[PDB]
Order: sequence, then structure tokens, then C-alpha cells
Amino acid sequence: MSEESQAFQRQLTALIGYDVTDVSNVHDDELEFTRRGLVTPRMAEVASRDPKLYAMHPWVTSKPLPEYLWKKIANNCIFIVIHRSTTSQTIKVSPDDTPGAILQSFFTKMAEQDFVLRVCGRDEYLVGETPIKNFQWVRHCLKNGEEIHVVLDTPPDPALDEVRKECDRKFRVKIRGIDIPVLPRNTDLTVFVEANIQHGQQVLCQRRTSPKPFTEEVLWNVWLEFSIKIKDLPKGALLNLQIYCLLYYVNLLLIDHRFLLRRGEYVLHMWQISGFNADKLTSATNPDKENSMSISILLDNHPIARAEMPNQLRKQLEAIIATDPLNPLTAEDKELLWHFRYESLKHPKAYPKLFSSVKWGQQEIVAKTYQLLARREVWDQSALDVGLTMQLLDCNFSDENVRAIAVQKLESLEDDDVLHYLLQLVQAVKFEPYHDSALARFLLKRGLRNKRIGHFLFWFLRSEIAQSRHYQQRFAVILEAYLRGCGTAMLHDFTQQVQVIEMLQKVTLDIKSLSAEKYDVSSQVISQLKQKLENLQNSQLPESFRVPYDPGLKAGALAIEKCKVMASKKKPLWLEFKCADPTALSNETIGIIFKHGDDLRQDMLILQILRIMESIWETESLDLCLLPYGCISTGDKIGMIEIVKDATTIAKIQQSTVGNTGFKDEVLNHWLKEKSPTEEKFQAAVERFVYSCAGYCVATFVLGIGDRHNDNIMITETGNLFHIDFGHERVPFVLTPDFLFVMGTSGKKTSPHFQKFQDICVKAYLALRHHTNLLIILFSMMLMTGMPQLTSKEDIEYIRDALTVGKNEEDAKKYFLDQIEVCRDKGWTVQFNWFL
Ligand SMILES: O=C(Cc1nc(N2CCOCC2)cc(=O)[nH]1)Nc1ccccc1
Repeated sequence: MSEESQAFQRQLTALIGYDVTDVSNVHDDELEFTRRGLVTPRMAEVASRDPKLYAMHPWVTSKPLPEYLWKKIANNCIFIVIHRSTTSQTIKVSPDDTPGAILQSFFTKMAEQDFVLRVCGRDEYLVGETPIKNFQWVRHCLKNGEEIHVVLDTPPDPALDEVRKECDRKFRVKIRGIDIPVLPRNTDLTVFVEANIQHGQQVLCQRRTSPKPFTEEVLWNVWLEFSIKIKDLPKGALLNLQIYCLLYYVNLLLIDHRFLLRRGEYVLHMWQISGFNADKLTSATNPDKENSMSISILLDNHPIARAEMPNQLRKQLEAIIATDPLNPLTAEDKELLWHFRYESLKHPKAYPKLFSSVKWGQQEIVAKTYQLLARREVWDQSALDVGLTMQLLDCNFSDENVRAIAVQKLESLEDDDVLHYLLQLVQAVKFEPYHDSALARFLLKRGLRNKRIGHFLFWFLRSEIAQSRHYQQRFAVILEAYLRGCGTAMLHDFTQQVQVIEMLQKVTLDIKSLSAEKYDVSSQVISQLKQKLENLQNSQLPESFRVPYDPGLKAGALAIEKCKVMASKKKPLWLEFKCADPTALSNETIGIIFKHGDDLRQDMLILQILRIMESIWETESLDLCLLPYGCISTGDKIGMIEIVKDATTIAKIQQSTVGNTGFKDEVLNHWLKEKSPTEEKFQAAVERFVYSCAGYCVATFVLGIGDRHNDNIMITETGNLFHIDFGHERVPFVLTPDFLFVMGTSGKKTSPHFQKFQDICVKAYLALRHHTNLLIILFSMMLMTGMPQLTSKEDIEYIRDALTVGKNEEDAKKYFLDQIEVCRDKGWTVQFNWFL
């Protein structure tokens, strides 16, 4: 259209990180169809949201207030400090009051009501017809022991969020030939092409070409006639073409987004495997048209146009539903689930095991399944089970409707719940066969309904866009169809944020280069760090930006003097920022780490599960003092990390008292007391230590990341312990004698805190077991979309053994107590070993 419209699209391109208008790496118009197909659901959400409520984004939870927070409010009183420049009073509030109602007990109490309640030093607001007990910031203050300092000011202008105006024949495939520029290697070996029909990873039919010597060009021109008929092709079928010696792979949809059968000449560029993951399921081809392996294929063959169970049989089926998500279905089991479709339907938790039993390569069977889906009585009115819903969104299911019934359950999730699972759901898009889908349209809508959900969504999409060449095609389209609806308010914010993170990443890679691999850190690289920051703080670094992992915090100027580089193998950047928000309570500068080398996506996923792991314990009234710091991956092996103030590494405390590489059990307790100003805060630090050393000890054990080096765990000056750097004899978890010495026990004995330690650990361990399916599915998704080439059995299976699936709570209690004992015997053996 207009020239200004070109600049708007040019503005979006830089914000996404990928050119959406690009049509060089595509053989069809699935991107453009999806791009225009998302215009309706975007405007159907933009023109549907409340302009005022969206501007203020009041983050609220609807879950009941837990028992470990009612103890602080053992008086039915809340002390709010309403700031107003040089004026601040303390109005006593009841734990069941309304933002509008508490204003009335202020204006009349002091002595015009067009003002707003806003957090001091943050962009968080307290408004809406919701009890003050339901605000997450209020509950945050009650957890750590803080006072809710609010400020009286004018509500943000809702006009700033202005969105700018807008056959029965058997299927066959002709494998013509392959082409590759460079091949030279060691000894010669044979090579062939394997064609497969995929629908949820399971192969419906397999054909194979004749083995030939691996040369820079091999031609077959042979038809591979599959046994499956053209009419028996299910919606979202994949033509999996793979070159074995496996070296190259590429996928192509047998049925397009238009329901039409794909036909014509196709030359695809295949991805290379490093000498399973979602990257093997992608529909997009390799943009590196030069160095990648080519493959020419031809297609020319539109479509899609009572009896109650006996006692012993139903008891056999009930056992199949009771089994874990990672339990294989026998040909005997596969038939039982299907034959009794109607009785199997009456169990929400049986759907994943039901649809896996469905043979999708049959016209009639598929047709009967849709008839089964038409009568979703129990499923629709059932209580929302998240882990169950997630199961129907993984790789195992590719049917558009089977995945659609899951998204329906996600609709009932509120904003707070979306924030917990946002990373995984955005990651779950990889398992989708098509670009436009119910799940994709869902995340878009929720991101447009909430500024906070949208903020993380932006960085969650942008993470995969920058580095994952497999799915960046899809994610970029989803991001564009969000930026066109988030409003100019956030569009400005993202431009500020993108400029900052890109400028500093360039500095990160420059400084990391100007030094060797060996740790040293000289005044040279320190002065070079100082020099580059001086040029940025000028007319380069924008006045103030929003912290990507903490949207409420608005960081601005740099504390250049407090910046340095760590004396480690991979050189990062310790950075501190001045809070541009002047209504703040302290001079506390915001700490940010820019690190290259480690894959932050993996660290990002672990932290998210930990954030979910807290809510699991929260529902059962348990606090485990988990401290999942902010972390968002922005590019390849490079991203952003939060700094926890007053936190020191347990290993460094050993370096501060004993030798540099050469361990005293007493050191830890001495460090806590000297940093403690009073005796009480020390007792609070000792108690907090138990909780945090109980939270991570359980969490890190389940996820299989328990065996960590001494430097990989850090502790605050207030006793809060937490693991760091989730890059990727043995010990279940880290619990060395120096940790025990603080609790009172030394060298296998018993103390009042160690009994409490075991009490909390057990009560936390079985509490997770009551969510077995939710944790397992997130674990399986984590490895497939975050980690590299995982084991399709061994790696996923680990968590089943760790959660002791099968045995009762009493055997489980004993099992976990046994795992502690394994750490009681080794002591320092493992930590001393950590060198190889
Ligand atoms: O690299 C680390 C160790 C580390 N620290 C992390 N942060 C430290 C601050 O608290 C949150 C976790 C995360 C992480 O993954 N690894 N620390 C560091 C690096 C450069 C300069 C100064 C300190």
C-alpha cells in the first residue's frame, strides 16, 4: 500500500528478527494463508478487549490464599503505605477488600477519585473488581515479608495502546534424485533414500530405494508405491524423506492447508543431523540452498470431500488408564481401547491412550472417531486437568481435531495459569502439523488479552525465531500477527528492548573474543568494557527499557563502575542498571548478566518447570523457597540472566576460607552468621536454608540434574539457596556435610532441623507424585524441544523411576529417605571427584 506502510512492515521485520515477507524458502503459500488467516482472530481480540483494563494489565490470581500466608495475617489486617510525594499514610485493610472500596477509605478518611493504585518503582497496578487478597504482588510481599508501598497517580492513557488501522489408487512417490556440492570424507559407504508416511511419529507405510555408492549426485527416478490408498490419507500426513548411510531429512505435507492433495515437482533441501527432537517434524525446508542436500521428487495421484462391558474386561481396561503417559500400548491393549470407544470416552484421563490406539490410516476408523468426538459430554464438563491436556498436544498426536479438544480445556485457564505453562505451550506449537492451528490462535488471543502474557510471548517466540531455523518460519508469522495487535504502547517498548539487548550482545561477543579461554581477567578487558559502555550510554542506548524477564521493572541508566567480567571459562558481563522509576523504595540497581556459550533455552525451560513446581506445592499449602531467577534466551547460545542480590557461591565460600581448588564442613555456618546483623535474622536464615535446601533437593532430583558441581549452587546472605547455570561416582542430589552442619547434624546423626528437613522433603516429594502425569509430559516435551538428540526411551524414562511410579506413598516415602542416605555416605567424595 502506502510508503509509510512499507516502513511499518520494515519496523516489524527488525522487531521479529526475520523477514516474514520472504518467499525464497517456500514451495507453497502456507505462510501467507496463515498470515491472513490470523488477521480475523487478532482483530476479534483487539476490538474485544477493554481499553482501560488492558492498559493497566492488573495481574491477578483466583486460587485460594494458602495456609503459609494466613499466619502473617493472623489479625485480619493489612498495612498499605500509600505514597504521594512527601505524603504517606498507613491505611489498615481487610483481606477481603476492593481497590475501589479502599480508595473510599482514604479520600474520605483524609480529605477527585480519578486516580489509580500503582506499585512504587514498578509498572504494576491494583485495580478491577477483585479482592486485594487475589493480587500476585500483594501475595509476593506476604511471602518474603514486605510492606505493600502503593502510589497515588493518574491512570495510564488507554489511547496509547492504539492499534494502527488495517481415487482408490495406492499412493506413490517418484524419488527422482539427490544433489550435494561437498562430500569428501574417510572410507566410502553406500547410501539410499527412505520414504515414510507419518502421522504422530508412527509410520503408516515404508518404502525404500536401492543402495548406491555415496557420490555428489545420485539419481534413481524410481516410483515408490505405498500400500496406503489416496483416500486413506489422514489430515496432517507427512511425507518423511530421509537419506541413510541417517544423514539428511526433510518433510512434506501430503495434504495441504486447503485440504487439497499436493501435486507437482518439488526440490527440497534437507537438514543435517549432528554426529526424538521436534526439529525432525518441521514442515519448513533448509534456507541454505547452497551447502545443504537437495532432493527432487514427483507426485501425481481434492480428497476429504448399549452393550456394557463385562467385569473382567473393564477391570483390564481400568488398569490401562491408570498407567503412566510413557507406557507402551500392546496390540492387545490397542484393540481394547478402540473396541469399547463409548465406555472409554467416559474417562477424561483415557483420551491420550484412546487416540493413540486409533489407526489413522483407515477412512472408516477416522470417520468413526469424529462421530465419537461429536458427543463430548463428559470431556467438556470435566474438571480441567493440565497434564492431561498437554498430552494431547505433543508429538504423538497430529490430528487437527484431537488437538482441538485439548485447546478447549486451555480456554478455561486464567491469565495466571497461562503464565506458568506459556513457555511449554509456545514450545508445543512445534508438534503441530500446520502453521495456523487452534493452539497457535489460542496463544495469540491470550497475548492480546494481557500485556504480561503478550510480553513473555514476544520473547518466547523471538527466542526460537533467532536460532531455530526449523520453526522460525512458523513462529515469525505468529509473532507478526501479534505485534499488529499489541498496540503502539508495547510496540514502542519492544523497540526499546530489542535495541538494548542487541547492542549489549555485540559487546558481549566482542569482550569474550578479546581474551583467551583460560580464566584471568586483566585490566585490558576491564578497560575495554568501560570504553564500549561509554559510547552506548550516549545517543545509542535508549533512555529506559523494560526488563525482558521482569516487565514491571523499568531499568534505565547504567551503573558503569559496578560492571565487570567473571573469571570463568565462558566470559559473561556483570551489568547493573539504575531504576528509571523514581517512585522506588531503594537505590538497588538492577543486575543483569549477558552470557554466550551455554544454551539458555535449556536454562529457561528448567526455571519454568521450577516455577510450575512451586504452584504444585502451593495448592497443597507448602513453601519450598525456590528462587527461579529471570532468564530469557535471545539468540544462539546467547541470552540474558537475572542477578540475585547478595548471593554467593558455596564453592566460592570454600575459596574464601580454605584453598582455591583444595573442604571444611564448618565454613557454611560461619558465613551465614557474620553476614547476619542480628540473631533473629540468622534463625530466619537458618530456617529459610532448610526450605530452599529442601525445595531444590527434591526438584533437582526429579529432573535428573541433581549431580552438580559445588560452584553450580549459590546461596544468599539470608540463607536462600538456589542452583545456577543449567547448561545440561554419582549422587542423586547435592547435600554435602557443610549443609548438614548448619541444620545441627554432622556425620550421620539426628537434629531438630534435620528431622524437619526430612519432614518437608517427603511432604514435597509425594506432593509432586500427585501430579505425576503433569511433570512427566513437561519432561518429555522439554527434551524434545529444548535438548538436542534425546533417547526416545532412556532419557524420557528417567523421570518415571525418579517419581517411583507404581509403588504406594509408604514405599515412596522410604525410597526418598534412602536417596538422602546415599548422599550421607559419600559426603565429599562426589564434590572432590568433579574434575573429569
Ligand atoms: O556466571 C556466573 C555464575 C552464574 N550466575 C547466575 N546468576 C547469578 C546471580 O543470581 C542468579 C544466577 C546464573 C548462572 O547461570 N551462572 N556468575 C557471574 C558471571 C559473570 C560475572 C559475575 C558473575
